[PDB]
Amino acid sequence: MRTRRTLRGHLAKIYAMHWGTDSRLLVSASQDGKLIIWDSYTTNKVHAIPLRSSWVMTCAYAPSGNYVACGGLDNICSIYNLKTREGNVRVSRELAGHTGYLSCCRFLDDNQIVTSSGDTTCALWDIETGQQTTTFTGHTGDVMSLSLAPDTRLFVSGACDASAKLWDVREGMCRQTFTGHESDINAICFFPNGNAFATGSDDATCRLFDLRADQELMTYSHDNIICGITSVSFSKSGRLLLAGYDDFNCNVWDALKADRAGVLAGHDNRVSCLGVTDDGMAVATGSWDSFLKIWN
Amino acid sequence: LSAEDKAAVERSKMIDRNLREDGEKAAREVKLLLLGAGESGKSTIVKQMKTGIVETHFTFKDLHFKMFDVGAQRSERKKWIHCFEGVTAIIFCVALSDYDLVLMNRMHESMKLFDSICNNKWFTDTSIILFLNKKDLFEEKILTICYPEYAGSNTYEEAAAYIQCQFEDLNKRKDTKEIYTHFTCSTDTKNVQFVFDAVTDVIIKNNLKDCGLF
Amino acid sequence: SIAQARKLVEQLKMEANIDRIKVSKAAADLMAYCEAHAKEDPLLTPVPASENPFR
Amino acid sequence: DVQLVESGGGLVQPGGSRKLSCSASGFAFSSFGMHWVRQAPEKGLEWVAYISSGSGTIYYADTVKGRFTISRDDPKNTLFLQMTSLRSEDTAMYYCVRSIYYYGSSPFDFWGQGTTLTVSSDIVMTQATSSVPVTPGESVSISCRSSKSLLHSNGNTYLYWFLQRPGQSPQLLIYRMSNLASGVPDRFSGSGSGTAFTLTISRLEAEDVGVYYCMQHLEYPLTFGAGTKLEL
Amino acid sequence: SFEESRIVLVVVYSAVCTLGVPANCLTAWLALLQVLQGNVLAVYLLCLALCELLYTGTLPLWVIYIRNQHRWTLGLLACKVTAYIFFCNIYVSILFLCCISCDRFVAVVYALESRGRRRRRTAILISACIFILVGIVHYPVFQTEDKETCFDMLQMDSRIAGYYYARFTVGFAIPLSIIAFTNHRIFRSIKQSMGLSAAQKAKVKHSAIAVVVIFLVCFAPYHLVLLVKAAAFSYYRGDRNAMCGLEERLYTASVVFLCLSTVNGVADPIIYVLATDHSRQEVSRIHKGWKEWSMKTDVTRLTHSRDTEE
Ligand SMILES: CCCCC/C=C\C=C\[C@@H](O)CCCCCCCC(=O)O
Repeated sequence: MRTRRTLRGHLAKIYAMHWGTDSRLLVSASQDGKLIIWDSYTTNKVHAIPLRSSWVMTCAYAPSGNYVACGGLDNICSIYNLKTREGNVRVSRELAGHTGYLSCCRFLDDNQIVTSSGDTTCALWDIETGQQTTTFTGHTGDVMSLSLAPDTRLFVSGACDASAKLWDVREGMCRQTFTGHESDINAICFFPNGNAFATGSDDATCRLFDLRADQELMTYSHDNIICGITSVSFSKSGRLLLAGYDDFNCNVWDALKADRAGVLAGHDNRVSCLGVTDDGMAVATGSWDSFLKIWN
Repeated sequence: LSAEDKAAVERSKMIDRNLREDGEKAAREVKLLLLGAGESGKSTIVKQMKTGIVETHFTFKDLHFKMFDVGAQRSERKKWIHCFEGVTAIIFCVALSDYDLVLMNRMHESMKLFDSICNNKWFTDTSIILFLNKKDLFEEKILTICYPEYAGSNTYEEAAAYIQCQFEDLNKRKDTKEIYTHFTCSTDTKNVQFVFDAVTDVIIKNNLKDCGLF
Repeated sequence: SIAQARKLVEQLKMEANIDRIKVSKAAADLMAYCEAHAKEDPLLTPVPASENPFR
Repeated sequence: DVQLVESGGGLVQPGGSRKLSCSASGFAFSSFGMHWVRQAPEKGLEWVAYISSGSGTIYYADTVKGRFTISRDDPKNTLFLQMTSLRSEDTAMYYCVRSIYYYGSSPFDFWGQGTTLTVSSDIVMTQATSSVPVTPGESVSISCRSSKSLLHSNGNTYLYWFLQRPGQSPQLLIYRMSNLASGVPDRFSGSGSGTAFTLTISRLEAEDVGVYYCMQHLEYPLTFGAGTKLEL
Repeated sequence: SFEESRIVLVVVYSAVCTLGVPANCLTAWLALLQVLQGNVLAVYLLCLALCELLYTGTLPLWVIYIRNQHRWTLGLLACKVTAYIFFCNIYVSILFLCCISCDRFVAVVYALESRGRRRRRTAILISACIFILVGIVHYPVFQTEDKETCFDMLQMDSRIAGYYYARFTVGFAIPLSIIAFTNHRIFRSIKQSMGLSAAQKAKVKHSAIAVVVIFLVCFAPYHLVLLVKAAAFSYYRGDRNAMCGLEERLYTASVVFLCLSTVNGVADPIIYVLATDHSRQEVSRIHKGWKEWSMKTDVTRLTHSRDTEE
């Protein structure tokens, strides 16, 4: 429940993070204009990415690890090849098919990339053609975050509709309509089982859902917690729910009961991103105080 | 603990030196936030200093100016307005001859936008600059269509004083914030002179806080 | 704004085929998934120092 | 892709000095670390010199200290190495080598053409036999026998194995005992314990001929293996 | 007469030290509290705190060891080290005030140049040069030892007083000129600037003139009783050994000036928290945190107690 290492970030601010497949390396995204691939054990940065567009709000690390995706409000998604013959980092192709701000990019597969944008719709992209194969419409609000299943077949996205809409990747078809939120879904996360998911939003209430149930199992709310929720993540075995908050501290609620199991108050600033490794040894927390911190 | 670890240390030192140099190079440039509304004279203002947001860079004397034009965003403003928390100045453009155009007149809704952007929490202390546009047409055509509450003469000076006064009355939670207003003639040579003196005054007053003086 | 509703309501009617579960069985999935990976969970059952590489 | 062309590898008076340099193009040599490897006219690759990306750390061998010098040039994008006090053992077929260093990087991946230079403790590794007669289609194995264990405290051993095609630049087959290199068929696979090591050549055909080498990467004085010929 | 006035003065020295020590001890910690999100003035006031209270605290230590009537139980090595600390602390404090005022000038007037030069590494550069200059001044002071009375002396020759006049000129007058120059240029650059309000203009005028006035009224009359030596000893009219009343009046003047200079020395970290406006808010939240970790409010304890008694 204490800090084990402190990356201290790179230069200014930190918005989003994504744990790699190796479970040793992470990607850090920030408004400064530099994307940094980090090492957890050695506390040494292993890659630096300049950005043509300074404004970036999302980052994705591929499950293979060959590619990393960064994008922002410029309407252009940039996918960079980490492993090149030159050894540099070069954007594979520009992805400019949205009229809004690219809120969250996620890597279904090397070929198939899912992007959520301010155009109030999502679209599957192919790297070879740079063309949308399936465009998921229906979200009235601008889709702010999507969570992908482990199977990479069914995924859910969330917007400023106070609702979540499931999507099938193959046919571009809305699969479920989840409702129960009172405010904009700031972030969404998928259960590692693939059968459920829980969300948090600005109404300071975390909410658990199941894809087939389409129903609220139980809400996680505290009277002292008026602070809105910016990040949600899960343990590998359940019985845990790590959650960022607007109160400048992170909190850990039990998945089944939501007691005040863990109080997490290291970061001085708003916890922008909260990520857990795929095997689950450590939790990484990032914020706009320029600091990245990994605890256990 | 071998040659691989020593080499990783050297590379990690290398990228940090490069990062520090790039940050020091970037810190000099002055960031400006343009908030042009429709036919507010965006083409005019970009000509006078000479699918997402449009970035421009103009150099005045010894000072660099990077200004980001948020144009045709077509999205909820709150979700990305805080990305410009660190900006030094917010430039506003408002047409003056839009007092005869109803979509809710454009002046009233522009006032509401100014009230919202002034009264927010992030912009507690950010200096606000506002420009004007189409004032010669406004003086030529002119009152009762948009502001019957004036009950004053259609004289351009008197009417323009009334309009600018009411717009500067939108200083909500702006005790620390300043409203530099300007009678933009739309043909004045360097209206960036107002911007340079305004940003210079802001830099001076913030330098006092940097020393702890004020 | 009259047209926007049209493709919306078919989007409702294409969700007539909602899959169904029971919320108690839905939470039964949640609890039964726990003990499968609880032997490798280092948050409720933290790994001791020899098996822990984060020291 | 990449280009490494060495410059002016010729005759040198005994004990004298001569500037050698691998002209470089097509890669981020600013961000890449560089090595040099000697090849005696018949047998024996051994490491010579190291220059890092930031030109901060300079590592030499037992006979290499002082009498050699290394240098670089980032705007013109090339690599220099000056050698003084050249004798018979100092004559070798030096190969300009690039090697980037981080987690999962593949050092010693690309090589040049060579320096035709003719004039006029330490970890010990030896492969068992230097000659193995083979048949095009049956699986063989060759073993490099170290003298100390290569298993570091962090639980990951450091061990890189090399193939040399007859007359040209060598390649990297497998790095740190478990990871095949790019552009290499899967038929080659290293194996062994933390102290004893052996190859797994499977279904060899008429491009695997050449000499095979081993290397440690647990101490800064890197020393390759003796080399093993795989004749048909 | 001299012995009783000296002993009550050094009792008041002990009292001033007891009243002043925790303020400078906490001052160092607050300077470390700002050094992370710190400007040039933060680490400069950090070095000022690290140059403060060492002699100001240890002066009463050797007072209460032996109440000074020129008794030296030590080997006098600590008294020479003592003088080396006292004089150097005075000189670094005054020229540090001069250099913070110069940095204020270069920030206010040459605002474009300053931001690049305001790295904290550039802040800890000139300080060592100031100290090593004082050290070269003090090297002859170490050499000119006659194995005689060092507390006070007066003579026709005034070789030591001639060196002290040189130290006065090289250490006091030119610093005063620098201080006056930068503050009056601050005055003019403020009054020609119209964007800043008149009330804020008056407030910075009051703060800067207050700092200049306290520096003047404390250190300068001491400098007057140093500069009187040149004329008075040169004509022999201000030097008669048999007519001891002149030595008496100069000694009483010197001990009173030393008392008020030590008062100003104590007041320098007090001035560091008084005149600026930000310090009011920072001291307010420091008081709030002190009350929070002290648990002196006990309001929740009071609620629990009134619940338990019923
Ligand atoms: C004139 C009547 C006799 C009583 C003595 C009066 C004043 C003595 C005043 C002292 O500052 C002078 C002592 C010399 C100290 C040398 C300082 C060295 C330095 O810190 O740079």
